[PDB]
Amino acid sequence: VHLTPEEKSAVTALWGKVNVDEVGGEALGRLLVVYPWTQRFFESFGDLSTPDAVMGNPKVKAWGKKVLGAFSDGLAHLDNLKGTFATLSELHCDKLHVDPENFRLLGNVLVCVLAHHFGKEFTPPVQAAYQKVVAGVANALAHKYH
Amino acid sequence: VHLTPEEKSAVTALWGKVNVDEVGGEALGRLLVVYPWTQRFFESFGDLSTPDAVMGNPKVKAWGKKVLGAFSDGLAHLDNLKGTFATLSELHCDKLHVDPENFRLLGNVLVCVLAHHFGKEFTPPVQAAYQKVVAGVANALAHKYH
Amino acid sequence: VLSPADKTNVKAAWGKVGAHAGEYGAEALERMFLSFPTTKTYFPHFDLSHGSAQVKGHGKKVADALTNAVAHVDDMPNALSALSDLHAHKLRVDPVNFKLLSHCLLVTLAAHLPAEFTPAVHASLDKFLASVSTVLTSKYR
Amino acid sequence: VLSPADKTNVKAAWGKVGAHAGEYGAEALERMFLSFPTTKTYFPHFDLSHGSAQVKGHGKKVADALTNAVAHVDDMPNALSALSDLHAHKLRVDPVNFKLLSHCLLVTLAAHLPAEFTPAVHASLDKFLASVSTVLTSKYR
Ligand code: HEM
Ligand code: HEM
Ligand code: HEM
Ligand code: HEM
Repeated sequence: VHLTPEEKSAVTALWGKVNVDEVGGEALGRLLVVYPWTQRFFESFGDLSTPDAVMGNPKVKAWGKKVLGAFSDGLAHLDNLKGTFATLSELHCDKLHVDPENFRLLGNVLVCVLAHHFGKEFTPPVQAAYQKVVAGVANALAHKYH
Repeated sequence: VHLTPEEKSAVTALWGKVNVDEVGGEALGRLLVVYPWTQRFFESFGDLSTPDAVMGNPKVKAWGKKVLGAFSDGLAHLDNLKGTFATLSELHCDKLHVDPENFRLLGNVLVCVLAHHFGKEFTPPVQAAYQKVVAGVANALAHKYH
Repeated sequence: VLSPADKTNVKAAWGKVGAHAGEYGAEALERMFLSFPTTKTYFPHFDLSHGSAQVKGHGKKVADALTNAVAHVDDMPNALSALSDLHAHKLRVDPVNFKLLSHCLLVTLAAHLPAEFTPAVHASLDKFLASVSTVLTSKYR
Repeated sequence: VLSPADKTNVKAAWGKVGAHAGEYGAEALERMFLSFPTTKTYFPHFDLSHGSAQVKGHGKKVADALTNAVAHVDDMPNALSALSDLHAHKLRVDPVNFKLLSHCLLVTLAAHLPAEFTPAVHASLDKFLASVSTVLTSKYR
């Protein structure tokens, strides 16, 4: 993954404005709502019976915050996503056996969430830089499969 | 991609029996027949109007032979598919803009062709070793996208 | 399979687009070209730069096809049949690409309709665009 | 969309399976488990080793569902509706996985029916399994 300086600038500027207590939970919740087979991995997370139940579920919010934390770490190490995501790759691939297509899906849901929250500020070139980032993270998280 | 010694053995033993003048053309032709949008990239290849026309098309056979040649090279360098496929990656990604999903599809068509030709000898563990190989090649060929 | 709730949700969100329909269609295409550059090669006769009259005009066509699908959501295979033939037979559009445009359409809607883009409506819109895509990729031969 | 030729091709190839139907279904599952190990986690109550009575029994069920689809190929959404609910609502099978089993079914057919697995019939079978998969993944909510 290769962001140009203008794309790194676009990415880091927007990210500074992100609420790290909320956005990750919003993405994970939306993943569970939009792509319901993903709920297969979150049996122990409690009530996921309605969209409101999912979005309000404190465990969804907590783990969403952990996901966003890993994205934040990825942003700090764009040139070594593979090492950054090594243990998470062992977890999601070797332990959980999550199909790696879902890493791409969560990346895109995160993109939709950023668009929703930032509106016109989430311009087409800003989106393009973020797509490079979420593809980079998905690919790194899938390394144990490759 | 990590083949165990038993899987390398399974792979190389079968490959020694493959007709390198025919199998690649059979795979490429079948790709064009089974997944017809792929014909988009082969406009200059002439008559592709029927399955017989595709399978008998001398250019399909010739380029199929080049594809198989690249697989043969990949088999010889399983520990460096990325370097092995670097220039082909520039070609298929940067020049041709082929979506990398099609590399996975051609890999699987090749698998079906090997099953067709070898029958019961293409056992489920032999198939599993070949899936590791065609995933490895697809991933390497897509490196310029990653 | 679109539920009654999905149909209501899509019609409602689409309702809020109004005069902006073609504009948002053009924006989705621009987002797709910038984010997923492989898709550019389908349009060698278009200049794809920002503000392109050709992309603006095409955006309106894409929007119109989507509103056709909304308006005839229970009979989409029939409504989009001609478009399906075009994209498969003539244009040979790789099926992966429909997922890319569908995503960029969702992103465009989220960037313009914050009140409407709830998680439920997000799911409804995604199912709808997947259904449209399924029809548009149903005619490979 | 399955053409008349596709329907004929699938019925004909499937015709040659005969008593072997369940066996080939079990073989396809075994190929899927070995080649795509993520799919194993859907069957924690099965022993998946070679010669497994549970995999053999399940193979017969999978084969039966496929023959149901062949026999009612023009009404597949209805014929497979119950199976669709099961795989989406109860089992939560990831849609990517249908492509994996479909591929392993093609590989099994190619390994057993060399005269029938022509390029045309290969295409027909692939379209048919994709149609079956489309139905089996149509009920996520
Ligand atoms: C960009 C993609 C993803 C990222 C960055 C990510 C990140 C994380 C992080 C940081 C954790 C906490 C790990 C820990 O406790 O040390 C986690 C746990 C988990 N993730 Fe993800 N995740 C991603 C995608 C997914 C998807 C798509 C699924 C399933 C559909 C999934 C399933 C899980 C589960 C089940 C856990 C709990 C693991 C356990 O504690 O046993 N993840 N993930
Ligand atoms: C495993 C996947 C593939 C392998 C190993 C492969 C290998 C090759 C090789 C060795 C050549 C000859 C390059 C040369 O002349 O130096 C070639 C050319 C070409 N390939 Fe592939 N290929 C693969 C997949 C595909 C797919 C899926 C498509 C399109 C659907 C495609 C489109 C082309 C085209 C259009 C050329 C001609 C390039 C030119 O001469 O301008 N390839 N490929
Ligand atoms: C929601 C999905 C899509 C919709 C609703 C849609 C709609 C349309 C419409 C309404 C037209 C004009 C048809 C006519 O003039 O009769 C068109 C043309 C075209 N579409 Fe799409 N499309 C979709 C997806 C795609 C994708 C993913 C691609 C390629 C990446 C694509 C490539 C093209 C091309 C190359 C043309 C011809 C434009 C020209 O040469 O003037 N479409 N599409
Ligand atoms: C062509 C595609 C498929 C067909 C025709 C098919 C068919 C079937 C049938 C007929 C049953 C038994 C249903 C019953 O008892 O009422 C079943 C059960 C089941 N299927 Fe599939 N299936 C397909 C794809 C898949 C895939 C891709 C997966 C997961 C990788 C899967 C996982 C399961 C599981 C976990 C069960 C429950 C078995 C048990 O717990 O006893 N299926 N399927």
